[PDB]
Amino acid sequence: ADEVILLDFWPSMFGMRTRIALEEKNVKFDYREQDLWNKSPILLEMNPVHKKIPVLIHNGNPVCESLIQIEYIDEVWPSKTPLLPSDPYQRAQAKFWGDFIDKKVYASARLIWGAKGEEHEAGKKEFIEILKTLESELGDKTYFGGETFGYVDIALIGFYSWFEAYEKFGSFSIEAECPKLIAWGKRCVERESVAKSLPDSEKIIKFVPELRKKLGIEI
Amino acid sequence: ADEVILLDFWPSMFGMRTRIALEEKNVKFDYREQDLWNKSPILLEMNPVHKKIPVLIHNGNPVCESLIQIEYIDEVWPSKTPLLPSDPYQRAQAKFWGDFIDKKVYASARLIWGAKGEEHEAGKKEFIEILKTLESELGDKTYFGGETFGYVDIALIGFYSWFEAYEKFGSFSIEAECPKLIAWGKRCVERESVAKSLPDSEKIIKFVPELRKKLGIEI
Ligand SMILES: N[C@@H](CCC(=O)N[C@@H](CSSC[C@H](NC(=O)CC[C@H](N)C(=O)O)C(=O)NCC(=O)O)C(=O)NCC(=O)O)C(=O)O
Ligand SMILES: N[C@@H](CCC(=O)N[C@@H](CSSC[C@H](NC(=O)CC[C@H](N)C(=O)O)C(=O)NCC(=O)O)C(=O)NCC(=O)O)C(=O)O
Repeated sequence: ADEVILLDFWPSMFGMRTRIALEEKNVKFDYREQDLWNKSPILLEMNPVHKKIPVLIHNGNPVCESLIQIEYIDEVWPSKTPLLPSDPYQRAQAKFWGDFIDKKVYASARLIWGAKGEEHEAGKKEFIEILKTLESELGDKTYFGGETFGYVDIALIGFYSWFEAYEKFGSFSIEAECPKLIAWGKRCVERESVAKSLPDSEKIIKFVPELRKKLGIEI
Repeated sequence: ADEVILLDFWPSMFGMRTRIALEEKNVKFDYREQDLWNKSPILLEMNPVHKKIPVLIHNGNPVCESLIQIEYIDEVWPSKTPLLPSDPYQRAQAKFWGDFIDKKVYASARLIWGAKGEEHEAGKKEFIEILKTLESELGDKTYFGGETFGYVDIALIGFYSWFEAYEKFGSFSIEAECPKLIAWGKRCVERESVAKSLPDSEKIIKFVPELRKKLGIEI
């Protein structure tokens, strides 16, 4: 009777964030796969402004934007170990890195599998620099959240599911460039929340050609 | 001791947010005008990732990104009413609208004063549609924050200082399109925090031609 619905699209690293946050809080939810090429009434009713997934619907009330949903989850299901720190400065730094990930990672990553030529190579270069900036922030910590798996980890880890695809389509190795970020990603995939929520990496690889066709990309 | 330094640029609607938040809290701060064409060592040290103003420096600790700074300010210093609601759902709605403003308003507004031709006319049209969306959200409420002036009001009000400029350089009338949004803006500029923080609309108009030259825009 506390009802939680998640409107989502399986390979979305953004939706993965809200799957993971929910699993971390042990919240039971109803996952509803959406067709973004034939948008459903419920998606169009719940996110009228942007018409995007994920949408988290809690007792009929929609919360849009994946990072906003992580924070809402953290506040509504509070725990001994919070996803966001209570210290205001440390909270602001977590928000900063979430904002950074939203601004930077996807746009460069998309040029790896979804473009060709000069644009593609410039996208690969920028994507690696962005990862190195994140790897420098992580430093020698277990998680971006320090000893605890937190907001920034959740913000980034959905992208990890696509790393095999980025390596394949960009003919390069992320482990060679960012070994510590790889070690971090392996650690996070050992968590139940993450292992449950991320699709298989090969499934993503298999889907890229179909996805390219659906997005009008000819490669 | 408590030291609050704000690295800023006078006509920035992003920096205006942080000025207004600090004034709502009655905080004593040191405002430090920055030359974005000859960036200072402090700006570069305090915002190494983006190298952008505003930067809020609290006892030597920097906080980057204007909306993040409003939230930090709200958590750190007391006021009669908070800038963000304590209800998680309302808080998430406020975040939603702040994110919407950051994603949409500037990119269209920039085409009004900073472009010519088809691009300019399309920018004016999109800017109007964005304002109408915002005006529908506001509805018949006194503030976006309902009865209390808050986060969303602060997120948008800096752009109000530029409306006379947008109408002049776009040869159009926002009041004709969005009268309730104009009423809102007039109401907010009566708040002492806002009146102290916004430049004179005329000072902005007088600056546009210089600003165009500095940005390499020929009009
Ligand atoms: N900030 C929101 C972002 C949520 C979001 O983007 N949701 C979309 C699906 S997540 S898969 C990544 C996405 N891809 C698409 O949107 C595919 C279709 C789109 N037409 C495209 O060409 O990319 C993406 O990030 N794309 C790039 C871009 O946005 O510039 C979604 O629901 N899309 C529906 C749509 O019609 O676009 C959050 O964090 O929640
Ligand atoms: N999200 C941050 C945004 C803070 C930010 O953009 N700060 C810049 C000053 S605010 S004035 C509007 C700004 N204009 C510029 O950046 C001028 C120079 C720029 N090179 C340009 O041509 O636009 C803006 O919004 N520009 C549009 C854009 O950035 O896409 C700032 O410090 N700029 C420094 C710079 O070198 O760019 C927040 O909310 O705080």
